[PDB]
Amino acid sequence: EINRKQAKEFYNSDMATALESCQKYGHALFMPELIDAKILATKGSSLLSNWLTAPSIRATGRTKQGNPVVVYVHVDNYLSNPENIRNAERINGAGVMPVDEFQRLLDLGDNKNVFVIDYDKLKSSSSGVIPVERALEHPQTIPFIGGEERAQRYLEKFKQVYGNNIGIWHCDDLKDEPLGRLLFVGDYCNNGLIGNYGIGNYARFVGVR
Ligand SMILES: [Mg+2]
Ligand SMILES: [Mg+2]
Repeated sequence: EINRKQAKEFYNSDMATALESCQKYGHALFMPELIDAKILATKGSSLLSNWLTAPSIRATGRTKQGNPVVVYVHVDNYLSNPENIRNAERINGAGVMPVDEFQRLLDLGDNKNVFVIDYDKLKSSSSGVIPVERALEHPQTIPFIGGEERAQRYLEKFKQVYGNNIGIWHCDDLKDEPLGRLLFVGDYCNNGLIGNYGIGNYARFVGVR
């Protein structure tokens, strides 16, 4: 398994330990490259049969003007540092982030590396399995995966590998603090785009050297 360079997978029941191993080796792929890597992979690959974790996050908080928003982050952030995964406060599984950090990510909102979307828009959307047909119009799909092209790309692969219904999952993380969760992409068992999973526990990263 090489992704142009040598690529090892990094599992642990302690997320911080897994990420730390991954970062000692090389660097962990964020969700866009994680997704692509799967698209490049052929039937039989552990990339297709194991669920996977990315240091990408889904964060919920307030803009300076105090509007609730959800942002999907595919760059280095507070929760892609293992020491923070260990030590930050957790509220229903989500890690607490500094207001400064959440606002720094808000300002990086292009629609390419960081996607900001409206809280009510996600909260009114489904959390669960839906036909691939309806996937792309779901508020999570495109920011989650990182681009409309890439998302339609993966949905293609998805129909071929996992089938005709996809899991798009999320929960309500609007609380008195900014809250982040690392993103998971499922397998045959755990199906789809998983953004309601708690931090600190099971994780499987992909590192490249
Ligand atoms: Mg632990
Ligand atoms: Mg805080």
